[PDB]
Amino acid sequence: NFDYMFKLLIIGNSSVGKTSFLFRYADDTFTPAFVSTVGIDFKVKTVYRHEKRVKLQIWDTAGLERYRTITTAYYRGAMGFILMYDITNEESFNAVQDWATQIKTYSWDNAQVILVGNKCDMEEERVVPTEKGQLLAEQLGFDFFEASAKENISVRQAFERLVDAICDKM
Amino acid sequence: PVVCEVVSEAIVHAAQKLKEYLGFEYPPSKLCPAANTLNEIFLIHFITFCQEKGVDEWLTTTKMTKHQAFLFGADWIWTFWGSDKQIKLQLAVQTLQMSSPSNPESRVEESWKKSRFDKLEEFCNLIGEDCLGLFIIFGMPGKPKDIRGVVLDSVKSQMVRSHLPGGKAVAQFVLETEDCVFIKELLRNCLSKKDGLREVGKVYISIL
Ligand SMILES: Nc1nc2c(ncn2[C@@H]2O[C@H](COP(=O)(O)OP(=O)(O)OP(=O)(O)O)[C@@H](O)[C@H]2O)c(=O)[nH]1
Ligand SMILES: [Mg+2]
Repeated sequence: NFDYMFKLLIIGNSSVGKTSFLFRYADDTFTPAFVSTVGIDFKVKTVYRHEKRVKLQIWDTAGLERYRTITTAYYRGAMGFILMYDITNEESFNAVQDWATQIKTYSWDNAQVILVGNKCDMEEERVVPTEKGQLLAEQLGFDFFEASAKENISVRQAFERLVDAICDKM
Repeated sequence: PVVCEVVSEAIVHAAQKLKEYLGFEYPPSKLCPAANTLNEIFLIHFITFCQEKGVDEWLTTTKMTKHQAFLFGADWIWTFWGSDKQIKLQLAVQTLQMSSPSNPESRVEESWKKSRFDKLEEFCNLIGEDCLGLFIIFGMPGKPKDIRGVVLDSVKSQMVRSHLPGGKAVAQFVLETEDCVFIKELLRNCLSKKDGLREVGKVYISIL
């Protein structure tokens, strides 16, 4: 069995890398084909932190407004959020404040949030500077990471930081 | 609206291909093919029919994962895209085997003790107005090679008279009902006037 179980959700605009993020973290793999998530899905990963066995039930939400209702229903009981934008896509970063207030509206169960700018391997196509993400995260009270699901940069660090934040609030 | 006619032909083709495997039992046992095997056979034939007709540009077939099937009460989802690049319709299709009578749970450990019927109804409510639940019955008691369809709203309407649980309501609806609407007659309201569906009334949907 296990000693803790944490519900984590991954939210953000479509084509931002939420599924790619989850698959990199879980299976240590990546595929460039874009298969958009229909509604929601989830994967279970077991980790060992603070000499304790922690199970993570990680939900991959859909980014399209069409599913924004159904996805919101699954914010229930969530303890952590990975709010993702794409550093290639400015619309995704502009949507961050809306996503954060959506977290506040639909769970606010003392849920810890991590802000992540994915696709940081795509420096040639970056439109959101790192400083902007740092500033918005500092304002909202989130920790911040720029990551790449393609190259496996700061994926494990993001998840571990979320888990650490959840553990400390106890 | 070409997509309606081509998808209806695809449905009838897939059901006719699937009829071969319906009514099969292992030599000593009463066991039939697994529900997932039947669903995948039907889906493979359907998708191969939508290919070679060039309509996959306006239609997406998404097979639910085991987790998605358990959560959504759906076995797959047909999304119909319009002339533009916008979603116009979504059919959440759940299959049943009524030749022989339980949902196996995932490793969820946080709660989820509802029927597939209630889960499908909640999924379609959450998705929105343009999402309709559709049951497809592979085989009935007697005629094990009979493939029929029932719109979820028809069962819901019959439930205001029967006052019995939704799964038993679908079972009662697939029997007790002789009026039929052909699958091409249905789905003619693909990209417009979603009132035609969900107001199909006391009637089952015939494939062959
Ligand atoms: N270069 C690069 N490409 C990425 C990265 N992460 C994802 N992609 C690509 O970007 C696209 C987005 O992938 P997804 O993970 O499916 O996006 P999503 O957030 O799941 O989108 P929805 O399921 O609709 O909500 C895919 O084509 C990936 O191949 C990344 O870190 N670097
Ligand atoms: Mg996805």
